[PDB]
Formats: sequence, structure tokens, C-alpha cells
Amino acid sequence: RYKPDWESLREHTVPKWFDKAKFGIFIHWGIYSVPGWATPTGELGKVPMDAWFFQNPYAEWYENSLRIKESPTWEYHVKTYGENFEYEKFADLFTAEKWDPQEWADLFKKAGAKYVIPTTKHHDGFCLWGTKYTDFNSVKRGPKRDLVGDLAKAVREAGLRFGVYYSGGLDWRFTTEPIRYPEDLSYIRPNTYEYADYAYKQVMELVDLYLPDVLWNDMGWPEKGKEDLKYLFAYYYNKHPEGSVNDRWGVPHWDFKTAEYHVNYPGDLPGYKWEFTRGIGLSFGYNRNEGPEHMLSVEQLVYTLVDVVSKGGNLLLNVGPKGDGTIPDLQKERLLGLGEWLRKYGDAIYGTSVWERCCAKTEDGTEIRFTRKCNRIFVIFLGIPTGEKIVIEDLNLSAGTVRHFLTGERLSFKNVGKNLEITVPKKLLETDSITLVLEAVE
Amino acid sequence: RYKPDWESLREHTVPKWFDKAKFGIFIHWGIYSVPGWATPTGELGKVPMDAWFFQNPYAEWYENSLRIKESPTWEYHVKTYGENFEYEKFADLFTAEKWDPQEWADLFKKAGAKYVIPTTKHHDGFCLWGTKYTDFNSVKRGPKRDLVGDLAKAVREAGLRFGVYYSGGLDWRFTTEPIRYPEDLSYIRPNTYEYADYAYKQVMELVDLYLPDVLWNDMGWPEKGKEDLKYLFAYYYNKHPEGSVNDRWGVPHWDFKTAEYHVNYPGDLPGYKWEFTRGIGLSFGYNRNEGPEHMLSVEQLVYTLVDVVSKGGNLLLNVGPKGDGTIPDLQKERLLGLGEWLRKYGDAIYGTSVWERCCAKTEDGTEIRFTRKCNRIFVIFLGIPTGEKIVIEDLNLSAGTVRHFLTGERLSFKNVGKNLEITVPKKLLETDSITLVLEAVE
Amino acid sequence: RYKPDWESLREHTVPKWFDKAKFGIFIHWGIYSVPGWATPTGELGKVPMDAWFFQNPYAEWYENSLRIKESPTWEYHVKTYGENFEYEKFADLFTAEKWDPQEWADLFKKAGAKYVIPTTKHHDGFCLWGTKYTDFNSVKRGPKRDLVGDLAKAVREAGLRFGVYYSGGLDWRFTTEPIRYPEDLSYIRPNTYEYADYAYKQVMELVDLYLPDVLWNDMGWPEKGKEDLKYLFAYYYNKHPEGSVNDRWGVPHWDFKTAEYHVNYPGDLPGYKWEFTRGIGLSFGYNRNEGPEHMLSVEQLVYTLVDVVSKGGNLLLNVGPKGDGTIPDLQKERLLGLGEWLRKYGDAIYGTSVWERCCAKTEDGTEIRFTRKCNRIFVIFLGIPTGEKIVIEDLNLSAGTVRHFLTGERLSFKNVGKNLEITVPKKLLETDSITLVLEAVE
Amino acid sequence: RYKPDWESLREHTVPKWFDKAKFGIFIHWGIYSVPGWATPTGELGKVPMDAWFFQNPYAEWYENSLRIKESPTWEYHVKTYGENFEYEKFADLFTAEKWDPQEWADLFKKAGAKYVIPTTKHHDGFCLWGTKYTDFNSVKRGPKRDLVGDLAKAVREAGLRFGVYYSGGLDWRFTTEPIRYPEDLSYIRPNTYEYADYAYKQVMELVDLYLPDVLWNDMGWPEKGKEDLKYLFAYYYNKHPEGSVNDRWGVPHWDFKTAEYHVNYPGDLPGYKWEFTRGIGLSFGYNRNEGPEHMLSVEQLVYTLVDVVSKGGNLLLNVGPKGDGTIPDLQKERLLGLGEWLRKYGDAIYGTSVWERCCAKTEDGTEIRFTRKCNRIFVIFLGIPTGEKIVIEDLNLSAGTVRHFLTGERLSFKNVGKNLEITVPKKLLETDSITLVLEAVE
Ligand SMILES: CC(=O)NC[C@H]1N[C@@H](C)[C@@H](O)[C@@H](O)[C@@H]1O
Ligand SMILES: CC(=O)NC[C@H]1N[C@@H](C)[C@@H](O)[C@@H](O)[C@@H]1O
Ligand SMILES: CC(=O)NC[C@H]1N[C@@H](C)[C@@H](O)[C@@H](O)[C@@H]1O
Ligand SMILES: CC(=O)NC[C@H]1N[C@@H](C)[C@@H](O)[C@@H](O)[C@@H]1O
Repeated sequence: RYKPDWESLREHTVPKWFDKAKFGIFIHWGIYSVPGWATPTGELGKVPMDAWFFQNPYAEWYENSLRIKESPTWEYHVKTYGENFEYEKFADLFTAEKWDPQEWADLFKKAGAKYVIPTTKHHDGFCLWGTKYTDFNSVKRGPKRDLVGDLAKAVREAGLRFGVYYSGGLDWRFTTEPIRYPEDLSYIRPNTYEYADYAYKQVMELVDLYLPDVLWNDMGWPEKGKEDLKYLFAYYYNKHPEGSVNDRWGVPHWDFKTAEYHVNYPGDLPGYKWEFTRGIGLSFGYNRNEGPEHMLSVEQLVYTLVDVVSKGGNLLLNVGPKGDGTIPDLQKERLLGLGEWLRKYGDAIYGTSVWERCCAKTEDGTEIRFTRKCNRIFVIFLGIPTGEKIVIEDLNLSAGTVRHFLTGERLSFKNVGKNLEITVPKKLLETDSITLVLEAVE
Repeated sequence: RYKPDWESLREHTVPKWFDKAKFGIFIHWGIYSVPGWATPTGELGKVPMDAWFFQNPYAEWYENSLRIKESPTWEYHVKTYGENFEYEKFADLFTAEKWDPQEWADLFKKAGAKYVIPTTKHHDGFCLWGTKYTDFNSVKRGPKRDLVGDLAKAVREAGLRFGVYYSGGLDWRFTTEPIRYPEDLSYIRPNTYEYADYAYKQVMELVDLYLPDVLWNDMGWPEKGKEDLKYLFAYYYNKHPEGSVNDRWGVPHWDFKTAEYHVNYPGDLPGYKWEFTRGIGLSFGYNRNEGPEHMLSVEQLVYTLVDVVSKGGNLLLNVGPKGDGTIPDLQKERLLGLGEWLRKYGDAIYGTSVWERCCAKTEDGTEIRFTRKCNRIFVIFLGIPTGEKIVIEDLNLSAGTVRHFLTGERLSFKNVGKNLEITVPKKLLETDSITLVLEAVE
Repeated sequence: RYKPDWESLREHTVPKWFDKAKFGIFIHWGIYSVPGWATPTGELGKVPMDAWFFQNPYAEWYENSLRIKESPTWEYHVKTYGENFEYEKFADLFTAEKWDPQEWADLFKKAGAKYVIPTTKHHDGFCLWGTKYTDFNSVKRGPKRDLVGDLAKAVREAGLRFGVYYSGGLDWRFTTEPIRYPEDLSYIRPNTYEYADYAYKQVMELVDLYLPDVLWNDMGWPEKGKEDLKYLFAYYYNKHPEGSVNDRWGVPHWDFKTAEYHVNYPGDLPGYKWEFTRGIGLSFGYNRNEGPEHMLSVEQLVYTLVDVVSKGGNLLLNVGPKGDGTIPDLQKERLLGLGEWLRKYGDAIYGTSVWERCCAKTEDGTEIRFTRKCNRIFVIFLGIPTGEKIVIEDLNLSAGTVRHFLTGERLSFKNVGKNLEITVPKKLLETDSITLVLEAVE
Repeated sequence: RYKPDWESLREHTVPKWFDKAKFGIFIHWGIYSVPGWATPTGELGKVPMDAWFFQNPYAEWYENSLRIKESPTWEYHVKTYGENFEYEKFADLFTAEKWDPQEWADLFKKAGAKYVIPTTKHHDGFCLWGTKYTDFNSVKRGPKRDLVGDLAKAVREAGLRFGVYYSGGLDWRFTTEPIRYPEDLSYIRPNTYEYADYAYKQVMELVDLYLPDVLWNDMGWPEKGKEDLKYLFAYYYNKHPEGSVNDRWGVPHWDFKTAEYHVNYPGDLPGYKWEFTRGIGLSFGYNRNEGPEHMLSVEQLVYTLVDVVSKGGNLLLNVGPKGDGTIPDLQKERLLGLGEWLRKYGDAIYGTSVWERCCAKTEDGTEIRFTRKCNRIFVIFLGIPTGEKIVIEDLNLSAGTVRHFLTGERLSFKNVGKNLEITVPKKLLETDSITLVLEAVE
């Protein structure tokens, strides 16, 4: 038994399955999916924060944007729906008419994901399960259905892990003024004891109804309720020792840390487990305004995954479904490309560990990443080099044998001074898909 | 006026009437009284705590037991009521069809009790008064009646003090998981600010409606509400200076401490006022599974009372009535035996004080207890010795006169070394009921 | 054992010996006894606090008054000792050349006192024992003798209980500014962590070196050190269960409360143990400026002790010795006359308890006080009535036998309406000393 | 950098080197080594705590036992050294005249230890380095040498990791009363702000002077100083990321947990890093009263290390040197036999990981332990089976090749039901030392 106290909770570390899975699908789906609109400004971390909330690229932030009169969202909303059309009205238009949880789960498995995490309640406070603490939920309005539970049954039947996302730090059903600048976040929150109970009661409810594999909180936890987390974490781990929690609660305990777009992204091995998340585009919620120019290409997806895993992280790729429950083609296609790549190269990803260094580069500038499986070291090039002569800067090996990963063909190499030289027969080079991958054995 | 602060509340000590009363009746009555069932495993303090909650002898813990699938209670419940029969359904079958508060009060007075304390809300959260904070109460469900108030009017008319018991530390209407081990108690509680208000509002309600003589809390008080107790105690004492509170709140203040079965039972004079409680059997709530083999015999009751009073305590004997409001015969009979004994010997009990030592024994092993009334010392044998020659080990007296209590007959004695010898004419010995009692005067 | 927490410390209550002792001697002696000077302005509680610190009648406040320039003390010091004579210089004049502790203990025993409490350190911070935590003490300076130790031995030898007074709240060795108004006390204090450790250590030292029967703190305890008291009190009681503690610490626990001159004086029975304290004159420290007109007369002292005792308290009468270790004649005379009355009527004071009411008055206004001893009720007249017929207003008796206390002579009485009438033969009235004492027996 | 807050410090986890090291030497050496005496009553966890401090088998508790008069230690001290010989006087006898640190480091390296942790200050408060915060240290008294420093250099020279033990929780230089029951520990502690600064400063000093690989605190950290730990740990890790900290601080952070004799010993895999600690006999300090009957045999030591290691821990074996700086022969002999077994089987211990289960047993009860190295699984018998046919209960294998570890000889096996059967030729069995070791490869 874990006791409700931080020294005791410390005993729980990130479970094996989370560390070994290296890819998960995040799903931001909610009534905001109906208007599905946002100005695709840029990535978090590179857009100046004095403009960010005013031209918010995160479509799930639609209601906050709508509350800022004279903001692209406002003008858009009025022109499209009218002024006499409140944001909550979207809960009624959120009908998930074409939703099929099993087709969703099939897709995530084909994409190579090993876990899934849907938003059970986002900042707008709309709940996707039949909670007994609010009527603003999917059983009573719109879909007339328990979205979280139905998706959980499907995910689990497809053999994948199931976690839940909850916006504990923000709930627009409890505030009126929108966030215009980062500083507003320090005082524009529910703030009441009522809200702290509520968040607690709702996460306890999700633990009792679905016993999620991951508790993914966002935006910190209500100051008044932080001490509650000792009990909730103890309660959770005693029912599910293989469960886990992220680092956005703002308390002493967490099993893995998180980075979002440019924010808190590590340039090298961090020394603790973490997970990277971002959308396929610039939004988490569906944005009908995004074109492929705003999205990662399958190749960049592969590169992102590789960089992440070589640094000890997991990638939590987000998909943003439509109000009718379908996944936009641009996203579905990218997911499949990635799934294809993972089918060929997955053995140098899943179940791997970090090596001594995560990164390297060739004399010509192609970047490289490493992953380990005992005595096996995988060398992953972010691209496929043209010349059969490959020079890796600042690297030597006491291996003795280096194979071309996909064919298994023994290759010739030698440490030439501070570098390492390997010859890769263009026949092999041409067999690789987005990344040249070699396996070295020490 | 007492101010709402511990240094000030300290000014209030256990009132005279509580110290002088030495016997009270506890009443655990609730919807759990309907199924009235528990495996009579043994006494608290002697049953291993890794099995205790799984074969709980406390029938009022029926709902907790029911929540542990595959527990005797579960198997029993399913076989008798069925799976589709929730615990709350018992509030509707709790009809107190044959209840007569005055007959209850008559009985407690005949038994020699000077105060009474019914459970107003037990761990299952069902309330026995028409509280305005919950519908799960006896006015709205089952008895369709204010049980607490009606019993209070009857007790008070019979001339006895009236207190109330409240389960502040536990409320199963606010949790889902049952207690399986002692450690669970540290995190499986309401935990919310809502619950802390609720407990406060409900005890304030009982103070305003019935101004009880004793506030008997159980299982500690919600951490979030501890500071509230400064105000509630001040409020209470300023309306009733002769009121009192027990020690199960977990705050700096209390008027008297408590011991339950083997738990915290003193082996000698403690040095502060306390009260002992236990059932006539092994349960507090009615257990149709208990036979006389599980209950104290009138003689053991008398002994328990005597040991307790000689150590400065009060005995709070519990009776567990049936769903129809009647008191099982096995319990009624024991109560009357005790009442009979108190009629003869009461003057060496009520209004007494502890002496220099509480205990002694005869050369043959019969145990003895002392009580005082100024210059009068009562000597109470836990049994009636056969020989007319009685030898008390490790005791001397500078009295000069020793009388046989019931007849008042001057007896012959002398301090023989480290012992004391008294001759008790078998005519007298044979006049005593369960205890030989002598009175010495210094 | 007692634990270091308020809930557990609550268990300790005022010891029997303190309760039964009814009189103790307070001794304020220190380097302030050398100048031994103050403006005897009036009693505490009757002098407006806007003038108090400027015309302070407490001679032990000399250093504080000295720091307020243009203060009678200031003018007096400069003409007597000079501007360049620092207060601290008095430790070198404090020689106690004529001190004889056994003579003191003897006088206190003859005076009827059952315990003694000397100032071990007063507000000026000079310590009367060889503490290891400051050189400003009596073993290193002045007397070069452990006054506390020598006195503790002598009091004990005389068979008297010994306690210690400590100034936890003020220590002028840690401040520079004087106290000019009550408000100043809110911020002119040591304030440091260092001082809170210092006071804890010094009291621990007194407990270790002398295991006092009473820990009598004054002026509150440093806020930073308040939590330490749980630890200090548990330590103390664990070494000396029959030890006791007063109420001037500013924390939840205490064994008895205190009243000083008019400050906090009960008009009636309080409901808890307390003690009244005052000088024989208007100061605690020796004041050469006080004459008989500033002191209580033997008669007023007896009256005082009776009033207090009848209200459930102990009288802690103060003596203020000279710098040489002698006790001024005026003080001695009053102690001896009080001891003489206590030799006659001790039995109606020592070991008594409060009755139903503390007070009454005769038809022509002679005040009456009551005390108890089981069934014996003492009736103390604050003075001796001249007529033989005596009418006590608002008092009835259900005794049957009223005696004259000194002779035992049975007297004639009858309840006449809401009063009680009694005949006391002048030959008896003529035998009493300052109080007519009757003894009723119900 | 790590920040001074628990959320950030969580990032630091037990370093790789500690995890891989599997054995370390603890050294309890101090002025208590001079009397070097204790009643070897039994193992911690098996001696009732009502007698423990009165018959303490931990010789380094000598000062505490000495303060309990009429204690075997007390009687022994008075007949040997005399009533007037204060404990502190041992610092003058503590001369370490025959000490040779390189000889110690050498013995620890031969014994198979990969790290060393000496007592820098034990409960008696005497410091084995020239601290600037107390004169009661080894540079000023006794040896007049920096023992910690000299030992740190020697251990490092021998290629071993060096950590420090510090008694944060107890320091008998700040108390006067002994510990007689566990409960006493709740209040007999330094308690001051001064001591909390002292302990922080002393540990900061150890970090500054020696940058230890392990900070091993004992007995909790002063409550007043707990917040300081955030600052101290951030400081430490920022200077030495590969440094580590144990779990005896009473705060949220720690890198590895600890078990002592029976206290906190896991019956199975724990799920976190931990370390078992014990003396070779029943004491940590040298005890002249212990003979071979109180010590572990080489065989039991090997068994111990294997059990621990298979459960994921490190064994921290204690040595207790004499006052002269020599290590008793009995101790030395056991260290050398253990080093001899480690020279043979080191490869199945060092740098291993836990397997699926830690344990198993043969059909006739020989206990079995498992450890791992990638695909290689070590099978360690706690003893050498006499027959050649060996039956492991409840174990199946999916390897295909099991070898004899010392020879490499491939052996014959088959899964027979819920068991595994194997033939080990006696010529092989005859080559093993205390343990039969098999190596399976799946
Ligand atoms: C860095 C941060 O606090 N982000 C909050 C952000 N998290 C994303 C995964 C989305 O759910 C956004 O809606 C949310 O504001
Ligand atoms: C020792 C303790 O905390 N007991 C709680 C216990 N008190 C009894 C008098 C009954 O009311 C039980 O139902 C309750 O759990
Ligand atoms: C009411 C109060 O706080 N009095 C403090 C007062 N106590 C007396 C016994 C003397 O020691 C004075 O010097 C002290 O200031
Ligand atoms: C379980 C515990 O708190 N043990 C304290 C104990 N630790 C040992 C390694 C020795 O240093 C003992 O002296 C110390 O009291």
C-alpha cells in the first residue's frame, strides 16, 4: 500500500509499459470541434505571447478567443453563427453522428500507437462521460453518449493502454473574463473551494469508472486542492500500481515530465522519463483552417519521433477529430505513413533505452540519433544519405560488427581518428524508407 | 463566555454530572439494523487487523462489508436479498414499527443508566433526525419520524441526560471503495471541503435542535474542518456550559477520553476522566448471529462496570435495537440484571471517586476494586468468596472500622504484616449478590 | 508517557498538592533590588495605562523606567548614581552579603506558605543561577553564588514545594528601546530565533538542575518558540508528573490561571484552578519609597486570602528582599501576622474546596465567605460582628448543627425566611481573631 | 540545474553506479569504540522495545546506556572506568595510534566492496573531521587527525566510491536525558533552531570538503530544518549529479530506501532501489563482548548478499574498528571469505538486475535466488545440492540452454510439469564454493 504522502508516493516510478511504449495518440475532441476554427499563427514557443491569445492557433481555445471581442475568432463567429449564438450552444450541435470507436482504435493500432488519451474535460468544462457532477456533459447534451467509456472499451479491445486527460487548472464554466495575456493565468481561474472539490470528485469518478493507465492533468491543479492529490494518487496507485501520472499538477509527485511544441523541449538526454506532445498541425483541436503547409510531413513525424525516443521520451501525437466523430484525411494519412515506418523500423524504437549520447551528425550535416537494446545499438539517420561513403563526426566504436538494419547485411567500417567511416552499398541505401538505420553490436 | 480558541476552551472541564453518573447507554440503531447480521469473530484488539474488516464483527459495518465482494456479508446478502439489492434500499425497510421511546427510556432507567446516547448518523451517513442537509434521513425515508428528537424528549422526561453520537470521520455516502485494512482509513474518507462544511453544519444543527449533554464524535474530524471545532465548541459551551465532548475529534480539546473493547483500556488509574464502551456482545449494531456465548453475562457486566469506575471511568454500554425498534431479549435481560445489582450496590458506584489504588487481590486470587466517598472507602470483590476468612494481599488499613456494606454489620479485621485479614460471617457472605462489598471508614 | 502534543498534554491537570496548598510566596529579587526605588502610584488595573510606564509602581521595572528620560526613575538615578552609571552596573552591587536562605524558608513556613517561587530571571535578563547560556548571572557577578540553587535546597529542607519564575516574554538584554505604552509590547520584544532557543534552553536547564514544582512563566513565550512548549511540557511532566505550569505562555495548555492586582480577578467561582498574585505593597521588587500606607494590613491580607480561597484559588503573595538579602521589617511583620491567623484557622483554609457559592453578607453588611471539607462547611466572616444576634442574608441551611469553629461550641440557629439567624455568645466572639469562623455540618 | 523544490528534485534518481555496485562497507567508529562494550541481546526487530534501550546491543549507544543508571553498561563503566569518568573523556583515549587508512581501503577492496560510508558524527555528536562548528571533533581531541579526510583519500585511491554517514536526528551533546523507550524519541531531541542550523551547516561542510557519493542521514532531520533540505539537496546534486541520498530524512525526496536487521526487510521485489544494512555481529560499533556465535558466517553473508541483490538492493555491511584504528580479526576473516566468493561469482552479482521473481526452492527445500544480465539469467542456490538430479519447484524455462556458471559446461534440463529438472554432474557440484550457480540463456 502507498500511503497518502509524498515520501511514500515517491516509491512509485514510471511503469515499464509506459517507458517501453514509445508512441501514444492524444485526442482533443469536444464541442469546440464543431466550429473547428483557429488562425494558424505558428508554434507555441515561437509566437510572441503578447499576441498569442489574440490569434490563438489552438482551436480548442475557441471559447476563450470568442470572449475577446474583436479577435479573429469573434469576427468569424459573428459572421458565421451570429452574436446571439453562445459558445455552449455547440454542445447541442456536437452529435458525433459518424463516430465509430472501433474504427478509431483500429487506426491508432495501425499507426503504431500503444496507448491513447482523450480529453475527458477541456478548459471549456464540457465533460465527455456521464459525470454526476455536471449536466454539461456528452450523455445529456449532444452525442447522448458516454464517449470516454465507449472509446475506452474499444481501445482496450484493440489491446492498447487507455489514459485520460483532464483540465484541472482551467474551467471556463467558472470564470467570465478571458485570458488575454500569460499573466492573466495567475488570477483568472475558478479559485473557489467548490471548484477544488469538483475537480477532485471528477478525477476520482474517472478513476472509479475506467481505472485509466495514465492521469494526464493540464494547467496545474487548483491551489486549494493540491493536498488532495496525496490521497487521490494513493487511492489510484493502490487500485492500479501500473497506472501513472504526468507533471502538470504542480505538486511534489509525478511519474513523467512533459514538453509541448518548443516548450521545455530537451536538447539532450534529460535524465528522467518525459513525453512530447504536439498536434499534427499547430492546433490540438480540429482546425478546418489548416492546410498541409501547417502540418508535419510523415518524414518530419518520423524525425520527431526518433529525436524524442533517443532522448528517452515518448511521443504523444495529437489528433483532432471533427464534430461528427471523423478524423480529417490530412491527419489520417500522416498517421498511416508513420504507422508504415514503424512496421519496418519499430524494433529500433519500442522497448529501447537511451545510449551514451542521443545524437551525432555526418560530415555532410545529416543528423543521427541512437537507441539501445542491450548490446545492440541502433544508429538512425534522419534521412537517407546519397554517397555510399558515410562519415560520422566525433564518434568511434569498439563494436567489431555493424549491420544494415533492414537486410541485416554486415557492413565495413573503421574508426578513422575522431570520426567513424562506414560504407553503405547504394543497394541497401535504396532499400530504406525515410531513415537509413544501422545496428551496431558491442 | 468561552472564546473560540483552545487556550480558552481549556477552561471547560468535564462537568460534575458526567463524572458522578457512572453508567450510560449507547444505542447503535440504523438501517443496518434491518439486515442485523455480522460474523461474530471476536473482540476489537484481539482479532488480527488483516482479517478484521473481512470478517467484521461490528454489524453496523454491514455496508463496508457488503462492498467487499466475497466477504461473509457479501455472500450472505446475495443469498438473502440478491445482488440487485443496494444497501440504501434498507432505509425504506427501516420502519421502527414497534418503537416506543418511553418504553426505551423506562428500561434504561431501570437498568441504572443516567444518560443515553443514540447514533444520530453512523458511517453509512443515514441521519436519524430531520436534518435539512440531506434527504437520506429518517423523516423522509423509512420511520417517517424524527427519531433523535423523540427519543430525546423521552429520555429527558425519564430524568436522564441526553447526548448524541455523530460519525464525523466517516461517511460512506461520500466514498465508494471500502476499507479493507487499517491503512485504508488514512486515505479513504470524504476528503472534500464540501464534506467538512456538511459535518459542521450537521453538528451545529443537532446543537440548535436538541442542545445535547454530550457531543460524541467518532473516527476523528475532517482535517479541513478541525479549525471549525474552536467555533463549534465555543458556541456549544456558551449555550450549554454543562455540555461535554469526547476525545475522538483529533483536536487539542476534549473533556473525557475513550476506550473501546481492548483498545486504549487502562490497566490502572489514568489521571483524567474517561469512558469505556462496548456492546453487550461483539457488535454495536444488532447482530442476529450472536448467541449468549458471545455476550457478557450479568456478572461480567457488573465486573466490567466495577473495574471501570474504580479506574475513574464511566461505562457506556451499548444496546443494538432491531429494525422494528425493539430491544432483543438477550440484551434486555442483561440490562435488567445490571439494573438489579445497581439497586443494591449503587451507593458504592454513583458519585464516587477513585481511591489511592484501584485494585487488589485476595490470597486466593479473587480480584478487588476500590471506590471512595469522602472518608468512606468501598471495597468491591469481583465475586463472593467461600471461606469466612479473607486474606487481602499487599494492603493495610488505618481505619479502625470496617462494615459489611449491605447489612452494615461491623466486621473484625487486622493488618497482619503486609496483608489485611477480615472475617466475613457466611451469613453475610450469603446475603451478597455478585460481589462481596465492604465499606471501610478512616 | 505524555506526548509532545496538546491533545496528550490535556491529560495533565493541576496537581492535588497545588490545589490543596492555598498559599505560596512569590519572591522578586534581583539587581533592581539595589536601587530599590519606584513611584508607588497605585494598583495595577486602577492606574491609567497612558501613565503607567512613565510612573511605574513596579520597582523591578527600574531599567525600563531608567530608559525613559525625564521619568521620576531617571531623575532619581542621575542624582543618586549618575548619568554614567549603567543599569548593568547594579550586578556588581548586588552582593547579598547578609543573605541566609534557611532564615527565608523558615520565615515562609512560619508565615503559613506551602510553596515558594523566586524570580530566576526577570525582564532585565539577569539570572539568579549559574546558567551556561549567559555571563549576566549571579555566579559570575554580584553574589557569586547560585541563589536559585541555595534557595531551592532551603525551601525543600523546610518541607516546602519550590517553583520557578521565568521571564519568557521580555528580556531587556535583547532590546534597547523602553516600553512607554501597552501597544509598544506588541513589537518591542527579542523577536529572534536566537532568543526563542535561549528561553527554551534556559527553562530546560532549570528543569534539569532543579525539577521545579511549578513553571511560572511571565509575559508570554516568544512566538517563534511556541511549538517548543509541547516538547518542553512533555519533558517536564515526564520527569515530574506532579509538576504544574501557569497560563502565561500564549499556548493551548496550562494547569492554572492567574490574576494580578485588579487584572483578571474573578467576582465569583471561575470553574477552573487559578491563583491571585500581588505584592504586599504596590511593587514586586523591593521599593524603599513604600511605607505602611501602601501596604496591606494583616487584616486585609487575611481577608484577601479568604476571598481568593473561597473562590477556588491560591494566593501567591509577593516579597521583595533588599540587595543585601534581607527582608524588610514591614514585610516580615505582615507575613508573621498572617501565619499567626493561619495557625488558628488553617483547618478552614488548607485542603478545602469551594462550596455552592463563595459569598454572602450579614444584615448589616459584614461580608461572608464559604469553604468546604466533605460535609463540613466553613463560614468565614470578614471581621468580627459585635452583636450576638447575627443575620445572614439569602441563606438557608439544611444541617441541624452549626458550631463555633475555635471552641467547637454548638450554637443556636434557625432559618428565618430567605435568611439564616444565629446567636453567637460574646464570650466566643471575643475569642476569634480577625474573622469569626463558624462550622456547619449537613 | 536542479531547483530547490521537491518537484524538481524528483528528477534526480539513484545513480547508475550505486545501482550496479551491490555491496558497500559501513564503518561505525568513534569514541564509543574505546569502551567497545554492549550486551549482545539480539537482532533489531526481534528484541522487544520495552527492553531494547536497557540491554542495547548497539555498542555505539554506549553514552545513552551509560545515562540509564542500573543498566548493564552503567554497572560495567563504573567498575572499569569509574563514576567520575564522563563519556566525553573517551575523546582523549580515542587515539587511533595503529590506524592505517590505506590498509582499510585495501581490505575493503579485497572484500569485494565498491563503496564505503563512515560515521562522520554519530548520536554522541563527536565529529571525525575538523569541522569548524564544534571543538568536539577528532582534529582537536583524540587522534588529532581528520579521519574522514584521510579515509576519503584512501578509499578513492583504492578506486572506491565514498559516502558519508551523518546523525541528523540525534546529537546527545544537545540533550541530557537518555532514551529509555521508543516513545521518548518523540521529544528527547535537540529541538532548537540552533541545532537545525548546525546540522545543515555540518552537512554543507561535508559536501564542500569531500563531495561524498552518498549522503546517508540517520534518525530523521530536525523538523525546523526540513525545508533546508530542498536547498541542500539542490546544492549537492548541482555539484555532484551522480551523488545520492538515502531515505532517513523525513522529507519527500530520497534516492534509495533502507532496511536495518529485521526492520523494513522486503519479502520480495519492492519496486524501488533500497539497501540492507547490519553489523557482522549484533552491533555497529565494535563490541568486545561479541564472539563468533553472535556473528554471521561467511556462508550466511553470501546468502544474505544474494537474497538482497536478487530483491534489487545493495548490502551495506558494517565494520566496527577498535579505538586504536584496527579491525578485529573475526570481522576481517568474514570480509575476506566474502571477497573470495565475490572473486568467483562476482559476475552473477555486480551490475545485475532483478528478474521476474527473486525466488524459488528445490524439491527438498534448497532456497534459490535469481539475478539478470540482459538475456542471461543467473540461478543461485543457497548451498550446494548433494544429488545430481535437481528439482526446482514452480519454474518453467523457455531458454534452450542452461550452463554451469563456473565451468560454462552446458547441462541437461527439461520442464517437467510446474517444475524444472536438471542434472548437474557431481564433478561440477564439487567445484562450486558455497553456492551452486547456473546460468540460463533465453
Ligand atoms: C504548456 C501548457 O500549459 N499547455 C496547456 C495546453 N496543453 C495542450 C496539450 C492543449 O490541451 C491546450 O488546450 C492547453 O491549453
Ligand atoms: C476505535 C474506533 O475508532 N472505533 C470506531 C467504532 N466506534 C464504535 C463505538 C462503533 O460506532 C463502530 O461503528 C465504529 O467504527
Ligand atoms: C499582568 C502581567 O502581564 N503582569 C506582568 C508582571 N508580573 C508580575 C508578577 C511582575 O513580575 C512584573 O514585573 C511583571 O511585569
Ligand atoms: C532503524 C533506525 O532508525 N536505526 C538507527 C540506527 N542506524 C544504525 C546504522 C546505527 O548507526 C545505529 O547507531 C542507529 O541508531
